[PDB]
Amino acid sequence: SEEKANFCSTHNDEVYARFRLQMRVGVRHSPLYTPSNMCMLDIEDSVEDIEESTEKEYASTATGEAAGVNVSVALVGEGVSIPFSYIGLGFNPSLEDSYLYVNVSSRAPWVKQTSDLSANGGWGIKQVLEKELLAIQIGCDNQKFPEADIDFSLLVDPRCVTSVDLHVELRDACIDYKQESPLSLKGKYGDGELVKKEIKDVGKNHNMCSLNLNPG
Amino acid sequence: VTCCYNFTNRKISVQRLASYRRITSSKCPKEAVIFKTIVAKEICADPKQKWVQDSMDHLDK
Ligand SMILES: *[C@@H]1O[C@H](CO)[C@@H](O[C@@H]2O[C@H](CO)[C@@H](O[C@@H]3O[C@H](CO)[C@@H](O)[C@H](O)[C@@H]3O)[C@H](O)[C@H]2NC(C)=O)[C@H](O)[C@H]1NC(C)=O
Ligand SMILES: *[C@@H]1O[C@H](CO)[C@@H](O[C@@H]2O[C@H](CO)[C@@H](O[C@@H]3O[C@H](CO)[C@@H](O)[C@H](O)[C@@H]3O)[C@H](O)[C@H]2NC(C)=O)[C@H](O)[C@H]1NC(C)=O
Repeated sequence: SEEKANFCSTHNDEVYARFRLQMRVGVRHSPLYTPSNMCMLDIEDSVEDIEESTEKEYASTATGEAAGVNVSVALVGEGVSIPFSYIGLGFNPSLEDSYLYVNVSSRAPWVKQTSDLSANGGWGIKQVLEKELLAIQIGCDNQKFPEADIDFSLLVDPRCVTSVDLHVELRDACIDYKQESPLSLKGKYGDGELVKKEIKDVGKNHNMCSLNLNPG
Repeated sequence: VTCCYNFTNRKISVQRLASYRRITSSKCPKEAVIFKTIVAKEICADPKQKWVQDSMDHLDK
């Protein structure tokens, strides 16, 4: 990439975080689910003050609803902002059991500068390794039914979720131009490599919707 | 209604938490406790782990 290489060469002593999530959710519908192409997407950043701490709590939250399912991905840091810039969904609108695909990515540093987590003797890196939380939640809309490791919580409503498979990474943005980096976290649930492959070729047979935030 | 399929491993400081509730439903596979953080996102935690049981004690007081 043209923008990328210039950045990573001109910023070789720094570390910029880059979060990427690829998730596949097995979907089932209530008998009264009406097929819909509707897609809802959102990205929200929040800041909370901690009591005994001097460090503010920063959250970025990406949400998507399609196919009767609503997804929530929250990345929370103590003193460190990693904001989402992108959420994409791949979904089948029909009643049939299908897979819902979710991409979530954080802002690339070359587009708009995130914080150098290597500053002050890698203070930012220590905060991420020690404090960062990932909370993924998955629910069923208003459907009515008949009556190194990233530290991540996965919370799902099983009435509409038959399976979850995900790969998630939080890594040095420019790790391709480095032999090593102190920032390299990874997470799996189920077949993470599989979803990382599949999700690149679902536009052929799925509705696709996405939200990309204003760069700059 | 909701089940914990994956747990937060490390202990979060009590200050970062806010509210708490348990999950003992037949529908869910593993027992679990769900903490609500300040930023209003829920976190799955394993009750078979002292740091969680101690976090529950603090919230009660
Ligand atoms: C997926 O969508 C459902 C439906 O929108 C979300 O569940 C619902 O969340 C709302 C909050 O907007 C809940 O309403 C709340 O009711 C309680 C009283 O019981 C009250 O404390 C709050 O002030 C608020 O009015 C609602 O109970 C809840 N469930 C349903 C069936 O509507 C769900 O949060 C979404 N899931 C994800 C992962 O985002
Ligand atoms: C999640 O993110 C990945 C990576 O950015 C996305 O992968 C991209 O998938 C699209 C189509 O699904 C690929 O499109 C390409 O262009 C034409 C479209 O007509 C197609 O005929 C080509 O055969 C080719 O697939 C694109 O190459 C691919 N990008 C990368 C870098 O692998 C994916 O769309 C996202 N998933 C979502 C939003 O669900």
